[PDB]
Amino acid sequence: MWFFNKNLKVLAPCDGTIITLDEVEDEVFKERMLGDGFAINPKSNDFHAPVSGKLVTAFPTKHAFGIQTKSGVEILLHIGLDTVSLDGNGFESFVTQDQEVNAGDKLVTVDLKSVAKKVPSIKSPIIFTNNGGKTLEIVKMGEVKQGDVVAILK
Repeated sequence: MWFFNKNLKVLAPCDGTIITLDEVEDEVFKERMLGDGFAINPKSNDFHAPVSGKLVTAFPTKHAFGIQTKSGVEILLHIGLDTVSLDGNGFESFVTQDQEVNAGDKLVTVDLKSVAKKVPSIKSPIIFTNNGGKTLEIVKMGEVKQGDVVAILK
């Protein structure tokens, strides 16, 4: 239900642990330069959409996915760290830019084992590049399953 307010539920795109941005080894992320949110220690390979919206941001390199909900708030899923460097290697995407997706849809499949050696970190950031409703009332931390609620942007 919705009563004088609508919130945004964010799911986990893979299996693993939700950790904080401060636990991310990258100035841009850990410092929240572009926005806030959290991260994930991918246990699984499949990364799924955290919400429903338009893949407004995608790339040939397949390492980062931008989804814009009907509300305009944009959330960015960014697999690991430095992954742009890989020129799309180990990534098998299933989406294209401008595509509309449903939360829990698969975005891509990452060769985590491979990628994990090539880059500084596979810890994957989830940031809201644009909100307004800029409050994460709750971020569920700890061990999660893909498709679990993990945060509320209320």
